[PDB]
Amino acid sequence: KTHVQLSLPVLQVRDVLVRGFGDSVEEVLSEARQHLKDGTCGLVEVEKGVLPQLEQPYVFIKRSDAAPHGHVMVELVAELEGIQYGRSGETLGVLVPHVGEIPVAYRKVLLRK
Repeated sequence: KTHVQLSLPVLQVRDVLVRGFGDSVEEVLSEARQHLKDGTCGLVEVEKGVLPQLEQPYVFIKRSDAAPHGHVMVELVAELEGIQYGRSGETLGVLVPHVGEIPVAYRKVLLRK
């Protein structure tokens, strides 16, 4: 399937134990896609002071369209030193490894895979 319905646990930035996916744009996108498939991916909602507490490169989920079965259609965009690899809509948040942090909410997304 080109799209996959996922429910992403929303984590508080200060609870996050593994603050990024790796050390290159290509690696973080690779790793983010693998974690999304494996159900080991969390979402941090971006506000003032969140991104400096996480590790670059960042992986964003961005709205790709204006929402089947409650699932917002999203795609992945990476960012390193203020340059983004991908073009998409509004940020729903920044992806991180999920290693058992207690979420505050769930974000239903349809991921272009």
